[PDB]
Amino acid sequence: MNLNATILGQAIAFVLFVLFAMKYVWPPLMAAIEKRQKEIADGLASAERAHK
Amino acid sequence: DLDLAKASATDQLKKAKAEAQVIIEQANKRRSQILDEAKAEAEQERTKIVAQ
Repeated sequence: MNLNATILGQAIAFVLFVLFAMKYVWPPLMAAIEKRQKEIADGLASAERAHK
Repeated sequence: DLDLAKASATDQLKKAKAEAQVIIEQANKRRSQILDEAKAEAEQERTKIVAQ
């Protein structure tokens, strides 16, 4: 259809949505993962060193 | 298993320790027997040799 100023109005909401998700959702939901992986590793290092 | 690796390891070690030393306790008893007998018979043979 016809190009419209909407192209610029939406670039705002886009770029800002990216930050208000990045700064407060992404590192948190990766923290909830990594903090469990750090634990999954310990049980295995236990079992192996205990066999030894 | 990370509890086992102490609770049972130390007991295997202790039992082996105690038996490793009481083997030698019996062996010391045996050398007591031997070095008693070494004199006990030698003196009888002396009392034969000088009666001869």
